[PDB]
Amino acid sequence: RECISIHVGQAGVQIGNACWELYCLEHGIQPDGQMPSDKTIGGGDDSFNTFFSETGAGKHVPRAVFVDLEPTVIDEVRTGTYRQLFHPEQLITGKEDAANNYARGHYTIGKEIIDLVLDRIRKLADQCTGLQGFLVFHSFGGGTGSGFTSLLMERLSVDYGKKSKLEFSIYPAPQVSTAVVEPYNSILTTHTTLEHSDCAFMVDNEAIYDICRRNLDIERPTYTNLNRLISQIVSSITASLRFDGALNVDLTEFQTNLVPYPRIHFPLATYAPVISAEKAYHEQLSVAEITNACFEPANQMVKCDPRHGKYMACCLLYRGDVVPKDVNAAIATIKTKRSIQFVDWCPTGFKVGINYQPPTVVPGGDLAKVQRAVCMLSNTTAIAEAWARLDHKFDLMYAKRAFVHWYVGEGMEEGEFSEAREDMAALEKDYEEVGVDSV
Amino acid sequence: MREIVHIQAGQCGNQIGAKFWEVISDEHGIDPTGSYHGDSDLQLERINVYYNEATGNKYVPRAILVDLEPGTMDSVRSGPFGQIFRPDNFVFGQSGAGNNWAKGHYTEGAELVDSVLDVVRKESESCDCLQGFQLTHSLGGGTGSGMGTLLISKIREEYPDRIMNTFSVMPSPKVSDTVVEPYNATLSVHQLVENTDETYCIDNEALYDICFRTLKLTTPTYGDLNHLVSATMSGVTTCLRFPGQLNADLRKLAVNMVPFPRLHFFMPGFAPLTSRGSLTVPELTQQMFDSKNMMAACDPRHGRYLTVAAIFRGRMSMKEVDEQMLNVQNKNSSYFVEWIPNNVKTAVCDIPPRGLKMSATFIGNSTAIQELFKRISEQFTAMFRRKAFLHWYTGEGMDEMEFTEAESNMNDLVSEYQQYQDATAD
Amino acid sequence: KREHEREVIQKAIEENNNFIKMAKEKLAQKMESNKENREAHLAAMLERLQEKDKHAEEVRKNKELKEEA
Ligand SMILES: Nc1nc2c(ncn2[C@@H]2O[C@H](COP(=O)(O)OP(=O)(O)OP(=O)(O)O)[C@@H](O)[C@H]2O)c(=O)[nH]1
Ligand SMILES: Nc1nc2c(ncn2[C@@H]2O[C@H](COP(=O)(O)OP(=O)(O)OP(=O)(O)O)[C@@H](O)[C@H]2O)c(=O)[nH]1
Ligand SMILES: [Ca+2]
Ligand SMILES: [Ca+2]
Ligand SMILES: [Ca+2]
Ligand SMILES: [Mg+2]
Ligand SMILES: [Mg+2]
Ligand SMILES: [Mg+2]
Repeated sequence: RECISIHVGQAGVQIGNACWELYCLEHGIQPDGQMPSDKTIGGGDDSFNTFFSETGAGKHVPRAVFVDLEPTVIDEVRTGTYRQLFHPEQLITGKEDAANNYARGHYTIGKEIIDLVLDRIRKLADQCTGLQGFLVFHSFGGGTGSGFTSLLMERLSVDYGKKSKLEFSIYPAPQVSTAVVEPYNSILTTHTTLEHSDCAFMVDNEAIYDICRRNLDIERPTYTNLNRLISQIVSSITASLRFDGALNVDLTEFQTNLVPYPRIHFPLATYAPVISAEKAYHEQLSVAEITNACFEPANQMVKCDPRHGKYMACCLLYRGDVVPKDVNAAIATIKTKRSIQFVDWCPTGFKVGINYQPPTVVPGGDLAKVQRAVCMLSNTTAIAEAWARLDHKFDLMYAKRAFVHWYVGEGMEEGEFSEAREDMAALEKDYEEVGVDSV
Repeated sequence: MREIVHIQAGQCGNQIGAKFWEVISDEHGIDPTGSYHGDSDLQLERINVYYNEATGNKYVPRAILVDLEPGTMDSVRSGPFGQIFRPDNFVFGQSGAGNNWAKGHYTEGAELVDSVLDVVRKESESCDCLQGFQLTHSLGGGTGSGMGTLLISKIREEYPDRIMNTFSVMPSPKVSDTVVEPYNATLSVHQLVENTDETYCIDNEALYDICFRTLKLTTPTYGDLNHLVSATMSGVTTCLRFPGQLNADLRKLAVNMVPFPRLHFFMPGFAPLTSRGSLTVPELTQQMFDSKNMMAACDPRHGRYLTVAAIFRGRMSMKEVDEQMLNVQNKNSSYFVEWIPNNVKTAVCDIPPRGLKMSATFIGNSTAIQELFKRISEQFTAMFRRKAFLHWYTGEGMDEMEFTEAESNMNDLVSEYQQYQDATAD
Repeated sequence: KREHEREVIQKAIEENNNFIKMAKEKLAQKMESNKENREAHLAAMLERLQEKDKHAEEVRKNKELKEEA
């Protein structure tokens, strides 16, 4: 029961760098891949083996692939503290990036390297007794993150069919955006990928940026700060696959309980508690307190107001000092609050899980080591607010065909821009249809 | 990895271009012998963008020096860094163009262009991944203007998927008395509209006014004017030479700065500009967006900004920069097109320029740039209506229609800038 | 019922297979249409500069024919 992570572009690679660093600390894997606590050498059916393969020498190798169309970012990995952890074939780099151009990442530069990426992925898959699916980390805005990811997703649908594909996407934010055409790249990748991904977790950089300032007193956050925080959400989601437990979810479970309709598969994550060490000092937070924090809009990962929408499904993943009795009471209270509205076609609307391994913080980080934490994955109609903001920015530029020549110069037709935008128009409509009360 | 090939044509290109290499070589710790005498390791992270590496850990500029008057070549060799340039990359002519565009584009430049492209080819083949070319030249002379645009077309012909960037210097009556300068410029603009992805407009009328009005130099010299350009050129290329992720290469810059292929004429700016006989982040920000700090003789408040790139240099509070860029954008909302969201991008480099602690360079694609082209069309049509000095060009084979097409095409470009200046969101 | 059970698993297989083929087909024409476009966007861009050489030689020809003092 195994998962392969694919990290694409600067954002995906740099996010993976934080996630795999956290995985090693959670499992006690050293930067050279050795895990002393593991006594089954060269193999095993342990829970952590879903994400780590093993060699006869006792090394624990991530079941991951790093791909970028320029080597600047992945070279850090090849020389960083965790360079020994990855086999050289796992890290794949071109020589010329996509220049914030979806078309270059999909057609011009992407096709140069797609076949090699699939071959290295296939070698990882052949090392599997049973493969659940793929975890794809990328950014909506970059040329490689959008253009190449869409090509990879389409190719994966062919080589592996209906096998699960889950995305971790980075929604553009002007605070740190390095491209004016990011709206074009996001609408195009979303449309191209929309029918290939079974579930996509979006993260709005602006939301993370505000959370880091407010909750962690970080006066001017950097990608390092943001990426560690994303890692906690990714760690919590994968915790049920990497750690052995009786109250876990797996890819198939929480997919089946979060996605009511194929196109409506964009939940927004919420994590709690996000606290600095100063405030954590002499302050321990209860299961109910962190459970209530998940429904406060301030702690969301996409700028939106769930109060102005309706919940269709909530997945609450607790980890740490959490007892079933506390969890049941917390969710019981939520079901009494009327500020939290569920659609009328979802009476049972809570998937629940508990893992007993406590959260881990990387040394030198800003998050405090807490005893219990919770991640909530909620599919609410409020997420459509995010699509509306990005579609409006798409419209403003496309009305004047601004920047479109860069895409036509790389082979695309104006039809793909309207075709993609009409798909987003339908999706915006689908999100209001599902929010209407039944007859 | 990401290599740029520099080219400089004419006296103007060679003098502004020679200063470019003196300035950036100092910034990277390269002395005229090509040796590295620097302290911090960020000086070499991206040294290969503009410098080839040779045995002995000597760095040689990836530069090609060109002119149709051989005397120029000696001037560069004698200069402060004249011995750093690779000697085979000198490509000299015989006589000189005499400020005749047709000779540099068709007759004497054509006979020399193939020798230049050979040096171009040799330099490009030693690049791990070539990203593009940058040309320094003037539009009023005869060699940089005529042969420069020809070299652009021939390079685009042989490297059509690489970016072509130029630093084009624009004639002014205030700086040179030559009478046919309006002809040469209008003819080169007609070329640069089609064959370059992005062009930094350097206007001597703006450089002279800055040297006279702001720096109080009653008799500015090309050394004074070229001190301004070198500061600008160093600023508008620092994203390309130092670690960062905003407009880090020439294509990423073009994609953020060029909403429409013809509208690729930028309005450079620099701050501070203080006399030797006389600074905070809010001040830097206000000064950049002041018309008196623009290297093009246009007022941005007479038009609208399609896209803007601001580069800050020095040790400073990034939080302070974020606020001030936000402040100036929404305090001047009316001067930014509403139909291009988030069209102002800000980069910060820890390393400041020489002599200063905090610098700010401004790259603006403004519809106000049309004021410059309207100045030239006025001068151009003033003489073309009477066909003055037109025999200089027809004598080399040109027809009168190439002048009308160049005139009409420049007038179309001005009309296009106005179309988007008056455009609405709804 | 056993007949129904076989009809169901077979449908699932036919579901997956069609997903692959609509995917494989949609990708193939979209990379081919794109090929045509970028080929033609270059084919005509360099036929643009044969007219600029047929005109470069035309100019140089009109000079030598003007040198007939
Ligand atoms: N959270 C987070 N977002 C990032 C990071 N790096 C880039 N981004 C975002 O990604 C978008 C730009 O895409 P990139 O990942 O930088 O570009 P790319 O994927 O390498 O593709 P190319 O531009 O063609 O090289 C912007 O919206 C950034 O805000 C990161 O390290 N962390
Ligand atoms: N700022 C500045 N402008 C210059 C300089 N040299 C020439 N110019 C300008 O360039 C124009 C004349 O072009 P030149 O470079 O002298 O001519 P050329 O390109 O060498 O071509 P020919 O001399 O005709 O062979 C005029 O408009 C001058 O104002 C310079 O060193 N600095
Ligand atoms: Ca084992
Ligand atoms: Ca082992
Ligand atoms: Ca002078
Ligand atoms: Mg990149
Ligand atoms: Mg279970
Ligand atoms: Mg000269």
